[PDB]
Amino acid sequence: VPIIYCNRRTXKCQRF
Repeated sequence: VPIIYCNRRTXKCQRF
């Protein structure tokens, strides 16, 4: 159950 996400509008990989 990892917590690594990447939003599309944010273009990033940190949605903590």
